This record gives sequence, C-alpha cells and structure tokens, in this order.
Amino acid sequence: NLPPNAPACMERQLEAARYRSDGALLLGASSLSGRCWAGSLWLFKDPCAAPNEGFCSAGVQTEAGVADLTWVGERGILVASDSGAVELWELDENETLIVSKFCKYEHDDIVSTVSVLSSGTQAVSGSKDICIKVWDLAQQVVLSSYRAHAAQVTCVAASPHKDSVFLSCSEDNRILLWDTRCPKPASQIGCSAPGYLPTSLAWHPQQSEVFVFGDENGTVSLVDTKSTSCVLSSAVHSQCVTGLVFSPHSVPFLASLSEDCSLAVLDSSLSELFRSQAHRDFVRDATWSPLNHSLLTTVGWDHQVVHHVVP
Amino acid sequence: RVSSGRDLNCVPEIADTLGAVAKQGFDFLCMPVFHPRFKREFIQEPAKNRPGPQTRSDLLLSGRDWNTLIVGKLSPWIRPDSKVEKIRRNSEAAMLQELNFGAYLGLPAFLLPLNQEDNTNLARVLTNHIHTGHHSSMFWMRVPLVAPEDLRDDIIENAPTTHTEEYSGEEKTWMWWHNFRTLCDYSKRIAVALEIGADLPSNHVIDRWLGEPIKAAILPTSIFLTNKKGFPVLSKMHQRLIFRLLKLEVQFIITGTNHHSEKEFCSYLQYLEYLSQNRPPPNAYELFAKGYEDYLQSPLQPLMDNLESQTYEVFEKDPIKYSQYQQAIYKCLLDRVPEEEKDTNVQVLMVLGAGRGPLVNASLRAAKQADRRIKLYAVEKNPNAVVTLENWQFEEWGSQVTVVSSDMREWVAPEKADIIVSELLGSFADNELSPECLDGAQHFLKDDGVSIPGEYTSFLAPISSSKLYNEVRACREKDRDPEAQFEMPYVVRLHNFHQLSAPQPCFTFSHPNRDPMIDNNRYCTLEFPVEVNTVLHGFAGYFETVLYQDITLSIRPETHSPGMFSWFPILFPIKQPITVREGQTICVRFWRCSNSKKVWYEWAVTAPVCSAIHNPTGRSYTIGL
Ligand SMILES: C[S@@+](CC[C@H](N)C(=O)[O-])C[C@H]1O[C@@H](n2cnc3c(N)ncnc32)[C@H](O)[C@@H]1O
Ligand SMILES: [Cl-]
Ligand SMILES: [Cl-]
Repeated sequence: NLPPNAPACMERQLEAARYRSDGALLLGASSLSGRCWAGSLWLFKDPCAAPNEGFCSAGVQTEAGVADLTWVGERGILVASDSGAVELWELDENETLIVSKFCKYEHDDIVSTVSVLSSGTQAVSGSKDICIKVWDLAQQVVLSSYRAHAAQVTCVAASPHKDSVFLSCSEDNRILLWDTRCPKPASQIGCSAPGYLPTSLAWHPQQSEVFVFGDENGTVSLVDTKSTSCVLSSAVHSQCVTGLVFSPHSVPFLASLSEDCSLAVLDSSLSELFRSQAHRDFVRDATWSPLNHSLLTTVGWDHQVVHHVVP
Repeated sequence: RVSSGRDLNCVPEIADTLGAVAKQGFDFLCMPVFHPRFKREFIQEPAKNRPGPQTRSDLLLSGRDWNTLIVGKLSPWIRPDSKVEKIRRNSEAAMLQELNFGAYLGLPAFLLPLNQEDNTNLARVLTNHIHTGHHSSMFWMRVPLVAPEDLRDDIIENAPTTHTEEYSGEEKTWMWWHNFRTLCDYSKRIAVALEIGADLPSNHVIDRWLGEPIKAAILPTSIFLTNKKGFPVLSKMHQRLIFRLLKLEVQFIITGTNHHSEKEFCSYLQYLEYLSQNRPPPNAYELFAKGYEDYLQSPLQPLMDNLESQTYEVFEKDPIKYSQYQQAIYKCLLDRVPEEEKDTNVQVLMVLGAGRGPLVNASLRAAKQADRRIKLYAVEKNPNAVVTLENWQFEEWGSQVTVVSSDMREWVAPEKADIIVSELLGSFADNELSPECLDGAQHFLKDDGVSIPGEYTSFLAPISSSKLYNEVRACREKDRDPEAQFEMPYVVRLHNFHQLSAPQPCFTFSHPNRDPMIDNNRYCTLEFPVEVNTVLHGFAGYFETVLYQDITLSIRPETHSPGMFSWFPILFPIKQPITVREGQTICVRFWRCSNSKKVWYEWAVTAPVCSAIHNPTGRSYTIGL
C-alpha cells in the first residue's frame, strides 16, 4: 500500500539519506533526466524496506529537485531546491503525510547545501548564486545574506554546538570559518598552497575546533582551526569527495562519499578500515544508524539504498 | 520596443515553464538542455555506463519553438580549464556533447560563461565545435561588467577588499573576453552576453565594451530598486546604461527569482518597456541612418562611373545642403555686383558637375533672392543625367541655362566665368577627386572669379570597433589579395564603435589654386592622445567645406550641419588590431597619391607600434581619373 498522498514512483536519482534519532529513514530524491525534472521526500520506518515505494511510512512530491536535505528536529525536513527556494516540510501528527510548512524563493540560483544550526531554530543555506543565507525557521525569513565567496557555494556546515559558528567552502578555493558575533563574520582558513577546490566539510563531533574537508581530487584532510595549517591528509578517492560523515561512536569513524562510486570508512589517522564498491553510480549520502552504530546506510544515483556492516 | 528573455536554471516541465514565461511577456527562454546537477562520466566505469536517457526528449517541443524560443545554457559543472586532469577531460566530452545537442536542436543561441581568467581549453573546445559543421548558431559569452571577486562583501576579516583604485584591474573581465575571442579567431558566431551588477563600475570599465559584439544584456532581479509604490525600478546610472544598450538593440535578459513578491515577473519587463518608450525620439539624421548602422558600403566614384538615376534622387532629397548652396551664391552675387549695377551686370555662373540640376535651380533661386542677373552653364559628363538637364532646360529653364554635355577638364568654354559652383565632394572631402576636376576647369574662371566651394578639409579620428573590424574581415573575395578588404576605405554609419581621440585635420584644398606648380599629392602625420586602454581597428574620416565665407557644410561630429544626411563617415581600416594603453599616443601617417590615371590613399600607424603601409601603390584601391 502507498500512503494517502505518496506518488506511485520515486525518482531514480537519490540525493539524501538521513537517519532520525528514533531510527526512521529520510530520503530525498530528484528526477535528473526525462520529461519531468522534479523531486520527492520519503519517510521509511523500516530502513531495510527502502527504496520500495509501496513500503514507506510517508511520501510527497516537490515542484523541483532536491539538491540537499536535513532533519529539522524530529518532524522537520529542510530542503535545498533547484528552484532556488529553501523549503521546510513538516511531518504529519500520525507521521503519514509530509506537508509544506514554507517555500521561500530567496536565492537567485539552485540551492545546493543546507545545514541546521545547534539550536535547531536557525539554518544556513549555500547556493550557486554565490550567497550564503542565515534563516529563522520559526519566522520563515532570512536574518542575514552573505556574499563572501567569489564562486558557487559547494558546502555549508553548522558547528555541532555553537549557533554562531559554521563552515563554508566554494569553487573560489575558499574555506570560510564563520562567527555571526564578529563584525566581519568569515575568516579565510586553509593551508599554505591553494591546491584543489574544497568540495565537502565535516565538523568533528567531539573536538569543537576540529574538522575534515574533502577536495575535488579525492583527497581527505584533517584540520585543527587553531594550528590553521592542514597537518594530516590522504588520497582516499580517485574522484571528487561528495560528502564526509562521522559515526555516532565515542571515538568516531569517518565515512567518505565520492563520484568514483565508492564508499570508504576511515579512522583518526585517516587510514582505510572499510571500502564498498556496492554502487554502480555516484554515492550521494551516508547515515549511521542511531540504533546500530556499526550499521552505515548509503544512497546513490543507481537508485540503491545499500546497508553496510562496519567492523 | 524591447526583445526580452527569461533566464532560468530550473525547468521541471518544459511545456509549462515556456507557457508561463510567454504569459509573463518574454520573447524567449534561457534554460539548461541537460540537468544542471547531472554530472556525467565519460571515462571511468561504473559511472561511465550510466543508463539513459541522458536528457529530456526533443519531441517535447516543436522545431519552430526550438529554433526561435530556446537559448541553451552550458552545465555549470563543465569546467574545461580545471586544474584537475579528469575534470578537464570529462568537461571537454560534456561540452562537445552539450554543444552538439544544441545544434541537433537547431537552437538560435547557446550560453557559455567567462567567469575566470583562463578559458584556453574552453575556447579550444568551442573553436573545434565551430569547425565541426557549418551552422548559423550564436554563442553568447556570459561576462560580467564586474568580476564576482571584485564585488564580494567586505566580510572576510583576514582577507579585506582592496579599497585602492586599480584602473587596469577594474577592466579585467574585458581582458577575459578579449583573450577568449582572440583565441577563437574573431568568429562572427561568438558574441557578448553582458551581465550588469548591483553596483556599476567606473565609466572607463563600461566604455571598455564600446565597439564589442553585445547581443544580450543580463539584468539580475537583485539590481532592481523598489519605488514608493513597490514596483521594481532602476538607478539613474543603470538607466543611463540601459539607454546606451537600447541603441545597440541588444536582447534584454531577466535572471534571478522575484524579490518583489507583491508583483509578478511582467513588472521587471514593464519598466524596460517604459524606459524604451520614454527615451528621446530619432531626429531627421537618426531616422535616415536607420538600417545603414555599421553597414559597409563602397565609396561612390561619380567621376569614373556614371551614377544611377535613383542615386541623384537620394542626393537631391538633402534640404540643408541646397539651402546652404543657395545662400552661398546669394552672398556672392551681392558682393560681386552692387545695387547700382543690378540691371547692367549679368554674372557668368557655371555649375561644374550639374547632375540632374539642383545647383542650377539653387543658383536661380539665389539670383532671384539677391535681385541680380545671371548667365548659367550646366556642365555634366554623365550623359544619362544630361537627358534630365536637357528636358529641364527645354521645358522650364530656357535660353538662360546652356547645358554642356562634357567633362569640365576638357570643355573649351566660349567665355570665362564669374562663379563656378560644384558638389564634387565625398565623405573624406577630396575622395571623389574634386581637386583634379576643378584644377582642369579653373582656366575658364575669371582672374578674380569665385569658386563655390572655396575650401575643404578632411579630418581623421582613431576608432575602436571589434564589430566593424570583423565586418571588414568578412569582405574577402576570390581572385584578389586575401587581405585587400583592409586596404580600402568604406562609407559607413559608424554605430557600435568608440572614438579614441578628437578629430584632427588631414588634407585641405583651396579653390582657385594660385600655386604655380599645382600638386594635389599629400603626406600628413597626426598624433592622437589616447586616455583609455583600448584596441585600434581603424580611422574615421569626416570633412568640412567652406562654400562661401561663413556658409559651410560639415560631417565632423563636433560641427555637424544639423539634419544633413548626404554623407556618412568613411572608415580606413588596419589589417591587424593594435593595443593602445591609457596615456599612449596613436601616430598615423596618411598619403594622398596619384599618377595620370588614378588617385589613391596610403596610410600607416607608427605609434604605439608600426603597421604595414596600407594600399601601397593603390594595389587594393584606386579612384579613377
Ligand atoms: C551629384 S554630385 C555628387 C554629390 C553627392 N551628394 C556625393 O555624395 O558625392 C557629382 C556630379 O558631378 C559630375 N562630375 C564629376 N566629375 C565630373 C567632370 N570631370 N566633369 C563633369 N561632371 C563631372 C558627376 O557625373 C555627378 O553628376
Ligand atoms: Cl560569468
Ligand atoms: Cl558599453
């Protein structure tokens, strides 16, 4: 059976996979080819059932594609749309419907990245229009609009526990550390040479002044914001690092997405522990199960919702 | 009115989207031909063998719609000049794939960005696609007036914006375009899509785009100010630019989402239409010049050739020219014969090169106005024009006018003349060979006789026009020098161009010529102070003439006779464009040469760099004697 609103089919290009604290699975998908170029939002109470449409808890269709996604608490879904809109979708009282809370067209091009800030009341979006916008999820408005970069914004990442702090990176080769408290909020951090363009950012879940960043040449780098000169790095992928996600573990494992169609799991020294060639297309997202911390899920463009067992 | 287009980087349903933009008032749509986020792999497996379809079907629109309403957009991930080899190769294959899909669709134009300094591989791939077939498709290079790096918010504590003046650095996006189009060998298929930002740069940066092939202007919604009624409007400085662009007849493009939520997407276009309608109207000259703008024409040779009938007709419909000739004769008649002699003294008036008879009639209107007696002779070499003259003299003029079907240089006059009146002048004054014509005729002018016109002077000004340079470039013909087109003058309504320095006199001729050794050959050196960074493509020529005393004619823009459309500027091109830096002097050399058979010009640029001497020995161009 398909929920009362859910479409008969889910678009081939799976962009996002987000495990809720209870264990439910959030799916973002787009139609990146064919007659219609739209998107859809899916909820799977059984993660082993995905990507099967007729076996989901809830489902809805957005007007355009889903470039990025994030959980906004337990019933909130924040969407980075191709329309240039940032969308907030509220999950039903029964959690059987996904209803549009707000659709605001503030960006002048595709919104490619979204990150919810520590409070869960504010969020930051990064667009192709080169701007970065700070949002009020309750008031449905943009508090601040920042044009700090020179090229498109690839990734925006809120700090785990600070509402004022967030990371951003762009095709202008800049990794910006933000702090809404300073009059000049951004600070251009980065190592000696410019090198290859930054593509992905992952804040450390325990060390609040540490983060990792993946480039366009498949390199993964470990960075201490204080020492401000990239000490540790490894050539993990043969193509652009699409995403970086840390495990919920006390000493977290680092999962690494790529366009080389592979997944990799790394330790503190960025050494390879696991590798999966499960995907036949681009690896788009990764979520560790809040229920089983050794379980890691992945979504790709090959419409595969793979489940991995991490040693 | 305005030809407008909507720019979108998101099209979920092509049929719906097009209908909405058409309902909004847009004449065309700029949209992706593949999905913007759909990165493709062409080398590495498994991503290489990705199942199709690679994009939406051509069946979704009619051929007519594809040909006239859709402007394709290159995918933003396609980066042919990336520092990463794999990305360079994938972006190459993807660029070829995308451009070929647009040609397969018969798209009227396709958009490609110039958003960084190095676009060498982007250019190579486009140039290679241009030479793969023979199509009429246009490539619009999306360039901003101001690079995004140079307009970024000053919010990076440890990387502040440079608050100092950087003249050449502020012009950087022009250099991006210049390099890209030089690499692509000035393809007529490569044009500019100029992206206008919220804050306009210094005028020199804007003026840097004068003479460039701007086919489209991109106006983001962000740049629109909001009026007291809540409607989107523009700053007076932005309005200034729009008005400059409307004369270039560019296609306006609206990009970005609607920030004026209370109103619809038709309001942005409504303001452009409002500005378009309110601009000053086209004057007598501007209305005539319409259609002749940057159209290269051959200069007329009324001496060597016999002008067509509809050609004299065109010349005759210039009112200011003949009003001025009338006045100059009127003034001469009173100065030559006093009121006490107004019935005993009859003036021998000779129209040398009478055409169909406008100067003959003007001479008559002038002798009636001055209340003096005149004896007219109408000398004309064109026998076809002489048919009109003889039918006029029999039907109207009478015995008063003696039509002479001859060349003034050969005609043996029965008596000398008091006044010789002629209109043997071209856009460069002496380019129709008036010095030689009147030199062989002045023997039958009284020792104290007046020549109307008494004097004429040619002027030159250095110009920049990559548009007109490419136009001259396209004038290659078979069975001649492959570069002969650059060694000849053109008559043209110079429109999309930049005058780099104030006109300066070149050649002057006075009639009658008192010199015992009459030499119409010349050599002139001019030094033109240039205060902009630019590229020289040639020299505009104009002229000034003294008919009699204060009665004059001019095509020099400074002193242009109001409403006179008989002459358009001449253009002397140069084979290779020359880079001129701000503060440099352009030194040009001009010669007027001749033998017994023909007259021609030769020219060379000697500063800031040398050119070859153009038209040596009149090998590419001569004016027949
Ligand atoms: C009609 S005016 C041309 C003025 C015109 N508006 C222009 O743009 O130059 C030139 C006339 O003088 C005549 N003409 C030129 N050379 C001549 C010559 N040597 N003897 C007699 N008539 C001559 C031509 O045949 C022509 O009719
Ligand atoms: Cl651009
Ligand atoms: Cl301009």
